[PDB]
This record gives sequence, C-alpha cells and structure tokens, in this order.
Amino acid sequence: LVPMVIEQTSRGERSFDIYSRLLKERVIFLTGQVEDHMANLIVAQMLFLEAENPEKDIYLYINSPGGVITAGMSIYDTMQFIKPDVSTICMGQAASMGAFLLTAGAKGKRFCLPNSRVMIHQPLGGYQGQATDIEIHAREILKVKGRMNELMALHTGQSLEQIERDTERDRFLSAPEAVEYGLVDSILTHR
Amino acid sequence: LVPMVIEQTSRGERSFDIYSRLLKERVIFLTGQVEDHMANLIVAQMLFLEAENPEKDIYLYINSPGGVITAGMSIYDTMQFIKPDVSTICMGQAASMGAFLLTAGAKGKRFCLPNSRVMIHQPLGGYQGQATDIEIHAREILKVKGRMNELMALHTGQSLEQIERDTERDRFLSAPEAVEYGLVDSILTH
Amino acid sequence: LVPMVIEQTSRGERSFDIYSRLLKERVIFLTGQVEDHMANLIVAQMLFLEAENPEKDIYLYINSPGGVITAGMSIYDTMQFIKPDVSTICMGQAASMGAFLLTAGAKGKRFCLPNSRVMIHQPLGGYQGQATDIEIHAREILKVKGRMNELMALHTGQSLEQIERDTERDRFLSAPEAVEYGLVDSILTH
Amino acid sequence: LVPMVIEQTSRGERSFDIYSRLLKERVIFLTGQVEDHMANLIVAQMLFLEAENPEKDIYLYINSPGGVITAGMSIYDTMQFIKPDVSTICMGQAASMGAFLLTAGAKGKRFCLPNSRVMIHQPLGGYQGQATDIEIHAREILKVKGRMNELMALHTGQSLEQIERDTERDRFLSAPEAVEYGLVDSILTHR
Amino acid sequence: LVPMVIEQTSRGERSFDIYSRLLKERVIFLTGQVEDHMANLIVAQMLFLEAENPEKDIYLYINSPGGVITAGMSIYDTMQFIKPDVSTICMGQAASMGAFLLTAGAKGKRFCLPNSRVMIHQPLGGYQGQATDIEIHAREILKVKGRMNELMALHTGQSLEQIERDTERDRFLSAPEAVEYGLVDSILTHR
Amino acid sequence: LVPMVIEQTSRGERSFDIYSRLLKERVIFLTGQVEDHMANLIVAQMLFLEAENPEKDIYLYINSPGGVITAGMSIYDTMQFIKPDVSTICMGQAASMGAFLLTAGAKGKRFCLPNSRVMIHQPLGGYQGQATDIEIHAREILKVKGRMNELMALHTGQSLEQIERDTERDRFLSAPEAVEYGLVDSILTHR
Amino acid sequence: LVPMVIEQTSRGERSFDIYSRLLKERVIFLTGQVEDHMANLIVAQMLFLEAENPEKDIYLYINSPGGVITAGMSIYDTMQFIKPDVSTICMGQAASMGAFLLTAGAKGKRFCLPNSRVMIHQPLGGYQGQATDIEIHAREILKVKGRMNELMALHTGQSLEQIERDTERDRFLSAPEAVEYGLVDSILTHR
Amino acid sequence: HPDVFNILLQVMDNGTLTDNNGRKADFRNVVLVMTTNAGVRETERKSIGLIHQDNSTDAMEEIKKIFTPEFRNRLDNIIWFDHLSTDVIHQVVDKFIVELQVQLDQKGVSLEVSQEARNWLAEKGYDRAMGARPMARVIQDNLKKPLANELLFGSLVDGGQVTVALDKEKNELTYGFQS
Repeated sequence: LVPMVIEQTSRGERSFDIYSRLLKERVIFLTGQVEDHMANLIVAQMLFLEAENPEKDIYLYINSPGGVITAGMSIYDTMQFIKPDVSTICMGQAASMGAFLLTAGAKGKRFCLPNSRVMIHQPLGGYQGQATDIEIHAREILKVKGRMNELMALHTGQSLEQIERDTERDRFLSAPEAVEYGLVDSILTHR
Repeated sequence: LVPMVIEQTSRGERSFDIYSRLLKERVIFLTGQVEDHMANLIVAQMLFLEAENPEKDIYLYINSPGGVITAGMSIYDTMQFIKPDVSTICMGQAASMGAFLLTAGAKGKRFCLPNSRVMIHQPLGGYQGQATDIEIHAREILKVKGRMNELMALHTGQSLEQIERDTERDRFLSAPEAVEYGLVDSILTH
Repeated sequence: LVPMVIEQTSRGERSFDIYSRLLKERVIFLTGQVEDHMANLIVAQMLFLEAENPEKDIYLYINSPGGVITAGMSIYDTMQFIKPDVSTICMGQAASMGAFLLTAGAKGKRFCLPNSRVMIHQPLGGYQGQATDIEIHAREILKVKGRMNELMALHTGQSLEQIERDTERDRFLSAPEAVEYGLVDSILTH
Repeated sequence: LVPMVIEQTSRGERSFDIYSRLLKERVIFLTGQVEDHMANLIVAQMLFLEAENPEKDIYLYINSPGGVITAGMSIYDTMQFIKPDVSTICMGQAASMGAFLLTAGAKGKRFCLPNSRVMIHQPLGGYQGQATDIEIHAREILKVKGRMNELMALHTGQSLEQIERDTERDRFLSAPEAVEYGLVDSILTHR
Repeated sequence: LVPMVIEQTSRGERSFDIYSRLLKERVIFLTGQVEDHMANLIVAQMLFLEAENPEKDIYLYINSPGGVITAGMSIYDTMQFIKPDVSTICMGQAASMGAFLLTAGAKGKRFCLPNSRVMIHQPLGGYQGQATDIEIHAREILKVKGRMNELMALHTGQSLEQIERDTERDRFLSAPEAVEYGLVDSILTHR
Repeated sequence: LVPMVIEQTSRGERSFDIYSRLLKERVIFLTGQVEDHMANLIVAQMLFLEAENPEKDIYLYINSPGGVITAGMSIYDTMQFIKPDVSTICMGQAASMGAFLLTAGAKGKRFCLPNSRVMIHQPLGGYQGQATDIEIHAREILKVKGRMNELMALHTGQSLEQIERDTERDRFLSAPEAVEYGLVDSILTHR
Repeated sequence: LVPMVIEQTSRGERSFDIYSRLLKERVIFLTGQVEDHMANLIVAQMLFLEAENPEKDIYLYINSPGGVITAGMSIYDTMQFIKPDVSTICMGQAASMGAFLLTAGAKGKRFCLPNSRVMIHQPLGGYQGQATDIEIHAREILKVKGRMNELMALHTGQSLEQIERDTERDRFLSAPEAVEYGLVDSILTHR
Repeated sequence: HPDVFNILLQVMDNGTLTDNNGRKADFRNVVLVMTTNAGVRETERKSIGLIHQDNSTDAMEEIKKIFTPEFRNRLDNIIWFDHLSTDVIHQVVDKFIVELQVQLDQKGVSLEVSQEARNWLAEKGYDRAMGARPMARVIQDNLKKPLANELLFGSLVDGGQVTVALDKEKNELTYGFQS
C-alpha cells in the first residue's frame, strides 16, 4: 500500500501519503492507462496547485501506455488554460496520448529521461452499425486525427505533412531522437 | 486513491480529499456513465451547496460519454428549481445526457473547452415480450423523446425541427460548431 | 467515492459525509432496487429523525426503479407510524413499489419534479414446483396485489376499479398527469 | 454505505453510525439470510445490552427471509437465557426461521406491522451420499423438525398436531392472522 | 458492519467494536469453517488474555460447522498449554473439529445450550497420484484418526473402542444425550 | 475482523490490533502459503525487532502448508543474519519451506507442539518449452535440492544421504518423531 | 494485514505501519512483478529520501521475479539521477529487470544474500498484425536488448559480447557466482 | 483563541475581572469596541476553479459562523460599511493636503496642485481591498521626494510659490518653484 511520510512543519508533525506529499511540491503522477476518472483527478490536482501559487510551475511525470483520447484532451486544454507552466518529464514509457501530453508542456520545460521510450500512433477506434452510422463516426475519428496532428505540430514544431506520414504507423522515438524530432526540449541530467 | 490536501483555515490546518476541497468551492464533478447512484451524489452536492449559500453560483464539469435518461434527468430537474446558476463546462467529451446537462445551465454561465467534442442522439432502448407491453413501452419512449427535444430547444433556442432532424442521427459538434448551434459559448481564457 | 463536507459548530469544526450532512437537515435519499438491507437503512434514518424532532417534516427523495415488495412495506409502515410527515419528492424513475412510496407521503406534502417519470404495474413474481405449492404462492401474490391496490386507492382516493385497470398492465405516467390521478399533490414551484 | 449520526454528551459530541446509535436504545436489527456470522453479531449485541440494564427489554426487528436453522438456535437460546425480554417486530416479512425467532419473544412483546407477512414451512435440506449416510441425515432433519414444532407450539400455544398439519406445506399468514394463530399478541399501532 | 460500543472506564470513555469489547471480557468467538488465519486469530486472543490475567478463565463460543484439522490442533494445543481454563460453549452447532475443541475444555466448564446440536465424524481427505504417495498419506489419516479418538476418549472418559466405533460414520448428538456421552458437562439453561 | 487491544502505559492508553500487540512481544506469525509479499512482512518485522532489542530472542509461530522456496530463503537468510536467536514453534502443520524454517532456528530454541505435524519433500517445479531451456531450468531445481539438503543437514545434524533418501518422497513426522530426526530440540508440553 | 509499529521520539510517540517505519530508515522494498503503479511508489520514495538527506545512502531490497521492462527503467533512471547512492540487496529472487536494478546500484554497495539466486534473460514480448507493423515492433525489442546489455556491461564491467551470448538464454546464477560475474560486489554476511 | 473570548463574556455580564494579582477593576463606565477583518481576507481569496467566481459577501455572514451566537446575543449593535464615496476619496487628498499645507505654512512655503491631478492621485492610492491604509504613504511620496532635494538650498527656502500639475502623456506630476 501507499507509504506514509512525515513533514516537519513549524506547527507540528503531520502524516501524508507519498503522493499527497509530492503533490504539495507541485508534482503530479500520470500512471497507467488514460481514463476519465484518473484524468479528472489530474485536472483537480492542477486547479488546486494553480490557486496555491500560480507563479510557480507545475511538474508532471508521464509514465503510461496510452488510452482514451477524450479524457486526455481535458488535460491538454487544462494545461494551456492554467497560467502555470506544466512541465512534463516522461519516465519509462510514453504512448500517443501520453506523448501528446508530453509535448503539451511549456517550451523549455519538457523533459525525457535517457532510457525513456516514446511512441506516437494515429487514433484507433471502431464502430458497428448501419453504413450511414459508420460514416458519421468515421468522420469524427478522422477529424480527431487531423486535429491531433495540428496540435502536435504546434508544440513539436514539425510540419503537418511530416507528422502525418510519421504518425500513420507506430513510430518509436527514443529520448535522444525525440529532441531531434522536437517532442522534447532536452533530457534530464542536471536540474 | 484520492489525494489529501491541506487548507490553511483560521483555526488550523485541515486535511481532506481533493474533491471535497473543490466541492467547498462549489465545484461538482460529473464523470463516467450516468447512473442512479452517482446522480444522487451530484444532487446531494447541489442541495448542500444551496443550503450553505444559495446566492452564489455552482460549477459543474462534464466528462461523461452517456448514461441513463432517468438518472441524468434527475440532475436536470435539480438544476432548474434551485436559485444558484449551475455553470456547465465540457471537459473532454459530452453525450446525449452529458450535452443535455451541458445546455441546461443558466444562459451565459455555460461554457465549453476548445478541443471538447460533443455528441447528441436520441435515446436508445428496447423491450421484448408480449406485443401489448412493447406497444406501451414504445409509445412511452416516443413521448419522452419529444420532451428532450422540447427542453433542448428552450435552452438552445433553435426550432424543434432542427433539433429533431439533427438528433435523429448522431451529430458531433466541436467547440466552434456548438457556438454556432447555440448550445454553449466558449471559455474565456483571459 | 462519497465526498466529505465540513460543518460549522461553535466548539469546533466537524467533518461528515454528504449524505450524513443532509440527514441533519431531515433529508433522506432513496435509490437503486429496493432491498432488505437498503430499506432498513432508510427506516433507521426515519426513526432517528423522529426522536430529534417529531414535529419537523421529513423529506424523502425517490429515484429507484423498483424492487422487492416485502421490504418496501417496512418503509411504508414506518412512514405511517412515525408522527413526522414525510415529503416524498420524486426526482426520477419511480416503478410500482417506488411509486407506492410517493402515495404513502402525507397529503399536502407529496411532490414530483416536472420531468420525472412514474410508472405503475402489478407485482411481478413467480414460482416453480409441485402444483400444491404453486397454489399457495399463487394465492399469496393475488392477495398481495389486492393489498397494494387497496392501499393505493386510500392515498390516491381513486376507486378500486380504476386502480385495478391502470395497474393490470404496465402504465407510464408523467408528472402533470400524476396530479390528476391523485398520486402526487403538485409539482415543486421552485 | 452507513450514515453517521451525532449525539450530545456532557463532555463532548459523540459520533456513532446509525446502526450503533440504535444499539444504545436496545434496538437490534435482523436483516437478510440467517448465517453463523450475522447470528454471532446478534447474540453479541444481546449479551452486551444485558449487562447495561438486565431489566430493560430488548427490541429485535425482523426483516429476514429465512436461513440456516443452526444459527437460529444460537439466537433463540440466547433470547431465552438472558433475563431481559426480547420484543420481536416483524418488518416486511418473516420466513420459517424468522417467524420462529419472532414467536420466540416474551409473551406480550411480540408484534407485527399491519402490512407485514409471515411464512412458515418445514425445514428444507438435502444430503447426497450412500444409503447408510442418508439414513443418519434423514433422521436428524426429522428430529430437527420435531424440535421446532414442539417449541413453536409452546410459544404459539397451538397443539403439536395443528402445527404439523400447518407446517407440512408452506403457508403465508397475514398480520391479523398471526394474532389469531397465536404468533404475536397484536399489531403495532399504539404504544 | 460491526457496531461500536462505549465502556466508560474510570480513566475515560473508550470505543471498541462489539467483538473487541467481548474479547476484553475473555469471550472469544469461533465461527465459520476452521482455517489457519481464523485459528491464528483465536490463538492470538488466548495468549493475550493469558498475560492479562492467568488466574481468570477464558470462554469460547463454538458455532462452527467444521474445517481443517491442523488449524484446530493449534487452538487445542494452546488451550491445554495456558494455565487458564478455556470454557467452551456450543452455540448452534459443533462439528468434528468444533466438538473436539468443545470437549477440550476443562472439566466442569463445558456447556451446550438445550437446542444445540453436535456432530462427530472421522477425518476426511483425499490424495491423487502415484500409489506410493497414497500409501504414505493413507497412514497419516489413520494416525490422525487414532489421535483424535485417543484425545476424545480422555476428555469424554469412554473406552477407545466406543469412540472409534461411534465415530466411524457421522453421528449427531443433541444437547442432553451429549452430556451422557461426556462431550459436555451440563446444560447452560440455568445456574 | 481482527480485534483491537489496549496496552496500558504510564503515558496513556495505546490501541493496537491483536497481531501488532503480539509483535511488540517479539511474536511473529507465519501463517499461509509462503509468498514474496508475506515474506517481506516477516522480514520487515524481524529487522524492526532487531533494532528495538538486538539481543532478545525472537519467536516465530509457523503454521503454514509451504510455498515458494525462493521467498522462504529471504526469511532464512534474515534469521541467520540478525544477531537475535529466532526461536521457531510449529503450530498445526509444517511443509516444504515451512519445516525448513522451523529447523533453521537456533539450537535449544526450536520447539513443536505435541500434535504439530511436520512434512518434508523435495521441491516441485515445472517448465515447458525448448529442450535447451528445460535443461537449464531442470539443473537449477537439482542445484537447489542439494542446497536444501546441505542446509537441513547442518541444522538437523544428519548426513546428506539420510536426508536425500528421506526427502525423495513425502515424509510426515510427528512431534516425538521430529525430535529424533533433529528438526526440533523438544516439545512445549511442560518445558 | 500490515502491522503497526510504535516509534518513540523526544517530541512524542507516533504510530506507523511497518513499511513506513522502514522507509524512514531509507529502506525501500521492491516486491512482486514490476509494474508502473508499484514502480511509481518506488520512484516517489527515492525522491522523498533524496530531499530529506541527499548525502545518505538509500537501500533497495529486491525480491522480484521480473516484470515490465519500461516500468523498471523509470526506477533505474531515478537511481542514477539522484545524488544518494542507491544500494541494492537481492533477497530471495532477482530476475529480468529485477537483477538489472540490482547491478544498477552504486559500485561497492551491491550485495546478495548467501542463499539468494538471480536469473537473467532477454526481453520477452510479442505483437500481432501486418508484417510492416511487426517489423517496427520487432526492431524495438532489439533496440532495448542492445541498450540493456550496454548498461549491464557498464555496471558489471564485462564485455558486451559476453553478456549478449549469456543473455540469449536463461542463466541462473547463485549468489557467489554473481560476484564473479560482476552483478554484486560481495555477499552480505554482515556489515 | 477561544479562552480569549471567554474572558470577554465575563466583562459583558459580570462587569468585573479576577486575575492572579487579585486586584478588582471597575467596568461600569468602560466602553468596548471591536473590529472584524475576516471579510477583507475572503474578498481577495482566490477560488479553486477554471473561472474565478465573484463573491460579494456581506459583513453579517462572517460573524454568523466564525463567532458563536452567544456573543451576538449579548452584543448590542453591529455596524457595517461598504465604501465611503468616490468624491470623498478625492476629498481625502484635500484633507491630507490641508495638514500637508499647514506644514508648508511653518516653512513659509506655498504650493498648488491641479484639481485633475488630485483626483487621479486619490484613485491610484485608494484600493477596495486595502481601503485607505496605503493612501497616507502615497500622499507624501508624490511631493516629499522631489521637494526634499531643493528645500535645503533653493526657492522653497523663501516663499516657495510651487506649482504642481500632471502630464497627460506621462501621468507624472511636475514641480516648478517660483520663490
């Protein structure tokens, strides 16, 4: 289970969860498959940190294999909406949605550990029904793909054409390669 | 797990969950498929906030992909007969019931995010058995179907013909399209 | 996860759940299929509120889709027995047993939201085995049907003939139509 | 979920769960199928209340649909052993075992709501094995029925022959019929 | 759900679970199928009460339908080891292991309610594999069978031939006949 | 549910669960199949006790049916590493890696109850795949077997040949028989 | 159930779970199959300890059968990044990504217990789809394979070719053999 | 702290106070006045949400919760304020200028300030959250800094004849001394 930790506050000793203690230091953890509930929890954490000190910059660690895109967009819009820069430090693994949030971090603050692995892929979805119903759902998936590619280009800085051809099939970009592609500014070796 | 946060109250530091603190600031979170259970939690938050200060306004975030009509309808009726204007914000996605609760907020207070994707379609359900029961069940879904389009037209302001024709089949409306459709305005980032 | 709400007291701040805080305001919630354990919980809340203030009227919301009839009687008998007048507020779907609780509410204090759905139907049950055993169970369900129909006419005021006809087959009634049938006094103004 | 409740005490406010709050008032709740675990909790409550005031009567609400007969004996024997008279109130319905515990209350303290139901039927059990083993089990279940009919007759006041005929097959007794049959003294309407 | 109870000690007011409160009064509850973890809990409660007051006598309420044999011996070994007399009460039912623990109580302190039931059966187990492995395991059950009969004879006081003869097949014993058999000392109807 | 107990101290009253109270007295319960998770709890408890008193003797109540051999070695290594003499007691059954930890106790402190049964057998494991991989995994189990025989020989004192022939097949050893073999020094019936 | 251990300080006595108490002593536990969630706790623990005392060394007990490759890299990247030297102890078992973290420890502060065993093999994975996708996914396994050997060769100090051939198939290395291989500096017989 | 409030209850009802020294004091003729600053803190407090929500709280609401009703029962009357006026704040500049000008009279100095400048300076200093607390500091800062340098040696030593007026483009007061 989660291990309790002690903070030597001036008033007195207090017991906090390991995640809660780190949250007080503007540190959020994105762990596991992306989902509405976990993402909503991250959104709540961001708003709490914003009110405490909007001048300070939030930190976020992306170690996830990806998931639902709808929930992930709530974090993307929230990251840009809030004034604090949401630093992104990919640890271990990043997926299409995880990498999308990794690039969403403020310029100059995105990071990726040396042995971290990033992957980007086109949105995957399916629908079953009448031929007409398949068409409308297909349009949204294509629109999401187009919109996501446009957003990636803005943060990454690569041309839309380059991202589209690269994102058509799974592309595994290591941490050094990510800097070249532009997903991340630099690797985290010294603060 | 829900992280605990410390609030510097005048008496002293108080440790409670993250959602509870946001609930203290009149922030209600609607997430996941709507059901009779989570509906009461949302309604309970609205009733409690109303008693504390009915003059202030309540906020509601929508990140649901659908849900039951009866469960979601309970929140709609709650937001109507209460003085606090319940602001509605779409986070990630909306659906038939999510959008209904999104457009149910007070005119002007309802907002939406830029990359949010909304969807609205008629309720889908079915009943099997003797022909008599299917007739009564089928006639009921038609009556309630018109009610959703009727109430939706009141908030949006569009003609019922547009809503029923559009709602007959799934219609994905992005943030700019929603503004043109008249369902909700855009978030004031500034 | 149910959220917690801080309470203001002169001695010191206290923390209670959203449901528990509402109980302090004489608000009892009902949701989900009626069950023996769920019913005893509502009964416990009614008894506790009665001792606190036997004069102050109680409020009981209903959003259940129906359940076992036996457990529902425990709630009905308690409501009639307790001196406080329960204000039944139909916030959502109300099935045969769910609707029965609304009628049990004290006259003049029953309420139903405008978009709420209240459907009534005869008790549904079955048994399989020897013919002799089936006869006992068959007679019992018919007797129970009479009791529910008889008590329905007491609160609603309609004749037994009328109650028998509407309840013989599945019937779906809207909120305004309920006032005509006498199931509910009137919809909430605000 | 169990809602909490607050009580006022001289030194400070006391917070108790709804079920425990009723325990202070000698109000026990018997809900659900009878079992060795839930029954152990019921007898535990009975013994606790006896020490507090061995004169004040206990109130055991009955809304159970029936259960194992072994666990019922623990509650029945406990009720008779303790000095305080146990008041049995039938809420909703009382099956064979629930009815047995219902009628087991002290004379004058047995009640049934006007809309409650009461079902009674011979014990139900089955043993699959060799003929020699089935012989022992068949005798035991019959002996158990003998012990229940004799005790039901004592509390109800009906003859053993009458109970045997009525208990041979399932029978549902309404609230008024229970008073005539002798299961309870009267309906709970005034006090 | 577990109801809370108030003790109101001289030092102050304390709150304990119903089971924990009874444990303070030396009342231990044995319920459900015997198992290593539940038996470990019972052994822990016996050791704790031993150090609190070894002069006093411990009480055990048995309402178990039988379970693992090895777990039961752990409880039995701790009853004879500790100086306090572990009184045993049969609430509802006692199976082979439940009865072995019931009769294991000190002389003059074993009781059973009038409507209680008892059952004694030979150990049952099975093994599958090579014939050689079955031979070793077969002797183990027979050695254990002799061990249970040897210990039951000491507590009950009957001849080893009678215990094995009667325990060959499932035998049910009511409350009064059990006292004649030596399993229980006397009924707890009144003192 | 686990009961709670009150520890009387001059400073005040402390509430502890039944298991934690026993841990204060250097009593550790090894119950259930050996696993990596449960072993850490036993290992963490041993290390905590060493700091509190690195000279007092620790006690371990072994009532397990055996399990993962490698996880058990984590407990065996810690037993000999820490300066305290880890006394071992056998409650109920003891099997492969349960008995190995029972005999790993310090000389003169290993004990067994009169009815406690010990079982010893060679490690059982299986792997399927390529023939080359099977040879590698097969050689490991054979090497581990020798380590088990070598380690048991030191504690028991018997030659490897005796243990090797006896451990080939399952061997059940009662408390008196186990003492002769050398697993435990004596019984706890009278001390 | 994790037990609660009392810690005495000049300010007062604070009750902490067994794992939290050891965390206060810079003792992290890596138990079970490696995963993103359990790795997040290990990563979070290292950061907290580093801040409390960046000079003091951190100990990471390792009893794991292996797991996800990417999740472990988060832990590995955090060990080299922080200033504290992360000592590693192999209790019971170490496998792929469990042993990699063992050798990843600071030089001169890596140990293995005398009866511990460690295994190493190449990453195991698979994918199903079109041949084009299988090519890129397959190429990634080789990239991590080559990268993993480069890190192991760096810590162990052995030639890259030696690890490549050895890693190809499973190799079970005992504690003394690990020292010769270079995974650990010595055996932890005592400090 | 709550104990501090407890002492207040004694004087309101008993009208006497007992301490360790044991000296008795007379509270028959004493008057008591209090000030509540909790309302000001909540006005500037940020809201944890996507969009900040206006909180036009009233003075009455704070005392209901922060203070026990027992104190309100003994309390005779409670007063409330919102803001003085827009014009009065302009007048506040004039009132300070009166005392500031009185200071110049001692030095035999004359100074004039533009009516428009006086209004803008009042608005700059006055704030809703801080009220008139910083107004005093800004008044002196506008003229004390420049005047100080030249008062030692200059026209200010004899008559002053100072002229003060703001600049439209720079919104900065200009100082000219004509003796």
